[PDB]
Amino acid sequence: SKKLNKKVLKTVKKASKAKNVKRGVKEVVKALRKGEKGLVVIAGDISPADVISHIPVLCEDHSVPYIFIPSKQDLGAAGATKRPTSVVFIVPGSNKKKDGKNKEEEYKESFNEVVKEVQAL
Repeated sequence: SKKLNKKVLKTVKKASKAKNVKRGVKEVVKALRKGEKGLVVIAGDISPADVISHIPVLCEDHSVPYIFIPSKQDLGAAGATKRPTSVVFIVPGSNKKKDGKNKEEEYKESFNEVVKEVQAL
């Protein structure tokens, strides 16, 4: 499992600089509302009744790909090292990068893997 958080934090961290991640309650509701979602990164260290209640609700409602990562360094380095949070929503979307020679390849792959795994489990 330890490796999971690694590969995960790495994927999101890479996309974070590629403008593919969206943190903040606002970005969350918007990602699930506009349909522009990807991976719900939750801070294992910070998770109030809000996330603990929305987790089973949003999951049992639509079953969105939500993952947890107990590591402030990760959640922060992914969302914003300067302004870290506990609720983040990744959005691996690329039009040209999809078929272009970019990190999107390994990124999307590794991401879809970790994400899919979290959903199934």
